[PDB]
Amino acid sequence: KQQEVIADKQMSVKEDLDKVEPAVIEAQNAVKSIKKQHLVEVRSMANPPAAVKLALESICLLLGESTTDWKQIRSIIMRENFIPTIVNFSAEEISDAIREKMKKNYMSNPSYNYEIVNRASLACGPMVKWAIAQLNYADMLKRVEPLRNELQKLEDDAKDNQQK
Amino acid sequence: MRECISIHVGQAGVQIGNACWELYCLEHGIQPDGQMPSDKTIGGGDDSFNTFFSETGAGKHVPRAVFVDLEPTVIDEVRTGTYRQLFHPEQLITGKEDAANNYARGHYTIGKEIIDLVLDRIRKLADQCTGLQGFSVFHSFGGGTGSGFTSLLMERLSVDYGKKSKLEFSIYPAPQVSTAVVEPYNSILTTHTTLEHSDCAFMVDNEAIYDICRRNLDIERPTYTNLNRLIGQIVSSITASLRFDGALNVDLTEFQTNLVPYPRGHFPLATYAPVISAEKAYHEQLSVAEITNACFEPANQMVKCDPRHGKYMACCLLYRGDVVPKDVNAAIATIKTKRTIQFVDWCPTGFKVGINYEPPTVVPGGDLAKVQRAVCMLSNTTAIAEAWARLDHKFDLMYAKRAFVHWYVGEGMEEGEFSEAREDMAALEKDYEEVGVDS
Amino acid sequence: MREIVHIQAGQCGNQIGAKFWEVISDEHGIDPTGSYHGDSDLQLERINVYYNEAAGNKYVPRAILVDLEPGTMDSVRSGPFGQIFRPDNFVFGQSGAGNNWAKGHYTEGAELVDSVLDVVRKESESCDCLQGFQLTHSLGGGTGSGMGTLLISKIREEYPDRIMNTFSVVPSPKVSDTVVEPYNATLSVHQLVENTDETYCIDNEALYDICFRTLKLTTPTYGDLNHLVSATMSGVTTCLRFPGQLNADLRKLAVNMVPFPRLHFFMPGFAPLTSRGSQQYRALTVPELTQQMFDAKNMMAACDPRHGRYLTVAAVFRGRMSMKEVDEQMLNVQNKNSSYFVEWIPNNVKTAVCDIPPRGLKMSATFIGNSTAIQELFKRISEQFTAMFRRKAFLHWYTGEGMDEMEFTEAESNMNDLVSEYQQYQD
Repeated sequence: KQQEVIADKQMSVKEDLDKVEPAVIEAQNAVKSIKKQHLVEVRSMANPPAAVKLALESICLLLGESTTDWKQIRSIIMRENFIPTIVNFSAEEISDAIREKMKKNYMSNPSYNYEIVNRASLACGPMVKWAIAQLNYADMLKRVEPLRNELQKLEDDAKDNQQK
Repeated sequence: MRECISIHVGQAGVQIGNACWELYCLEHGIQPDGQMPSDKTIGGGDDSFNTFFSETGAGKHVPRAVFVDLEPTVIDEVRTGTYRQLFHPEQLITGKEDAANNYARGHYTIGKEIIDLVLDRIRKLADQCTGLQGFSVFHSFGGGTGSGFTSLLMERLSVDYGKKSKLEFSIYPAPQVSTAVVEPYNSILTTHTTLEHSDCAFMVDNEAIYDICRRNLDIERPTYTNLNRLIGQIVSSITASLRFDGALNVDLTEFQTNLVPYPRGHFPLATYAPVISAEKAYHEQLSVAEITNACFEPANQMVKCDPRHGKYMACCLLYRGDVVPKDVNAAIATIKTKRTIQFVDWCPTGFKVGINYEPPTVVPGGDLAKVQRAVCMLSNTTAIAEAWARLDHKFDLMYAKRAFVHWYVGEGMEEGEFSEAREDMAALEKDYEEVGVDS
Repeated sequence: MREIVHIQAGQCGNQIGAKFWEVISDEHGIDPTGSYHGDSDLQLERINVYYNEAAGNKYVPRAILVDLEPGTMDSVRSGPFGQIFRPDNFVFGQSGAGNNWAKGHYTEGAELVDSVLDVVRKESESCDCLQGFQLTHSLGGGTGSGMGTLLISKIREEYPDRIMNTFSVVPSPKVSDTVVEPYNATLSVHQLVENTDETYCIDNEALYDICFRTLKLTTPTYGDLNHLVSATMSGVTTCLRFPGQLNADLRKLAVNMVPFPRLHFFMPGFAPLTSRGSQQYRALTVPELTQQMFDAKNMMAACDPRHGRYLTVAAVFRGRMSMKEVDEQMLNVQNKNSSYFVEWIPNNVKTAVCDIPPRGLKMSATFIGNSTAIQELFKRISEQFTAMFRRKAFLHWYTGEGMDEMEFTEAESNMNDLVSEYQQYQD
């Protein structure tokens, strides 16, 4: 029967996404439920600890901005459209050479480990936790993408063979 | 031989340093510029022409200390009146403030901006370390420059120039005694830095002197200016006795090695005898037993470990002024043979003492005056678990009710560092507890 | 030097800056004619707090003299202390005191803000010693409210790195019922706290209370009540720039005003006085000073925060005294209040003192207290709304000026969160 392949492939894409997806949901909820003092805590610093800088450049580069500059990256969390951008994030639109450059700079890096960053600043904590989950979710979504598109081709064939 | 270079950082450390300078200047009779009329009078140093002639001399007079301050008022004060040729205008230093009561502020925020110009004077001061001996640094330890700038300099002194002895004179209340619940938070890291990088600290409790200044000395209007004047008298009674005249004239090294006989610095609380209302209004000359007894008056001995307790390793009394040998040996033997006081059971010896024999010749004016008999005291207790235990306790007494580490990290420092340093103070408690019950 | 430029917005906001001018100038040695009268140390340095020096020792404003309309400008220039220097330092154009909040934010504010913002733009980057901006703001018509919220927003977008102090002259915060104001006012307040760094709030009717009782005057003139505030203001700004080891600057003042930072309101009160401006005795000693700090009936802003929790106190003194006596008298009055400042921190008062006395005064001081436990105000604006939120015949006026319904929804949300916040801080 026809659904056998469609079902298999669909479950296959979901088994991959479920490993990373409760983390993304937990992580968006982390960023939403911050008190307004912990944006001032990460912002105020003149000379930041280096892990703070690395987590604030990480999220800024992921999220929307081309700025490495401590003066420009720290204010982005006080934009009125920060949570609108994160709620209406498209992780698909992020381009493939660029993704692998982000994992090289931040993911692989020694001082971007979650324990080393929360040690430095728990107020960086929520922001690093989204940056990790998201950048990992774009990586797993793009990785299941060749089989996700073959699914939407099979679904289209499966409807058309049904209307025949 | 003579004394040695002195570094004055912070506003307390400059006014203490000016008070001490006036003491050296006043006994000397030094002229403001010149050209000086005596053959020759001792006071800073054993020449007095061309003035200061402080071991360092010549040109436009090369100074024997460095003052660094926020306001031109002190440079105006020296440039207009006396001390004017006793310093050089380019090493009389004056800047600005922007202030924070935060560790991260002196360590980073102003600390990376003002460093290279003052560094260049530190590097030259370490090149010309007159008197040979070491660095006398007058602190500046409790605030944001006190906590931050001192922690950065202490390491930088120690790693580059650790062969030199570093003497630090500190004004700071014993933990929890202060009304401020948030005062330990900036001080926790410096307290931790001190563990590695401070072999030698002489500590005054500003709260203990405030109580002495108001009640023993019976001063109607205490202010900062008058307190720092009184702690200059301490610094002078110690230092000005051991410079080169009628004394044992014990070296910096010789003292340090008696203070610190085993790992980790042995910092004592300082006290001072003639901070008494009778003395200020002028009274008897006194015998060495009586100056002792004045020093062992209520409020003048510490109540920290409980007055007779805490298991003293030693007390060291520094007898300035003319002295009789019978009188001094009985002066330290009587307390021991009374045996009110508590010592460690392995070592009830207490042979630690300074006996010197020059009188103060200073003129009437201040709270010091011309005398025959003086003393200063350094008290060492083993059972100091109580200090560490209060630092540990007081940080959490805010912290458990509501978290308050935010601002000390908002000025640019790591979060976990604060509480790890706190955890250290908590493990220190039991190390100084066990030696406090001795063996 | 400090060189502070004072921006002055709306009719009482200028009136209070006017009344400051004439006190600060006399104090710091600058004549009505703009000529010298000093020969005292602050009548020599300190004096560049608001002024600059030229022309054989005649003094040019760093805080330039500005209004909107010519006859009101004429009053600033007639002085006594506006007559100082050559015409490039007098500025004017447009008018204000318009109507309708939604119209004032959009159509009328668009024209007004352009003429005003362009003044500041040239001035801002031409003052290289600027240690900060001083802002005296009031609520007059649609211009002082809705135009004004745009203004603060527009100016803080141009200068987020420049230090700002907002003193707000406010008619007594929300007393007696309102019609369609409550959405408009919580939208204004929601714009206030995202566009404001440091907020001091002055209440007219606390002035009237102190006028009838302390001052013993039965005509409560508001020019005189501003002239009293100015004298006290002078007392603050000048003191922190004298010697004295308890005085303090920038980040040490800042952390103290908000120990937990989400913006909070800051409340003026009075120190030594049993009178000012009348009566032979007007008071000067350490119990007299403290007495009014540990009362409740001098402080600004009708919202009663002190019953819920007393919260942190900034005190600033000028005059000779025993540093130790004040600290013994402070141990007294802080254990009348106990741990009722907040649970978390027992004792919660920090002082700043100088030895050198004020103009003809022997000793004086100020109290600046702190916002906790003020949900009653945010519940009272919602409660005064209900009858007219049901009957609703006048919010069409507002929405038809360009204002969307959803910004009002969000605003009521923010008012509800502010009720929350104060209630949380009380616990």
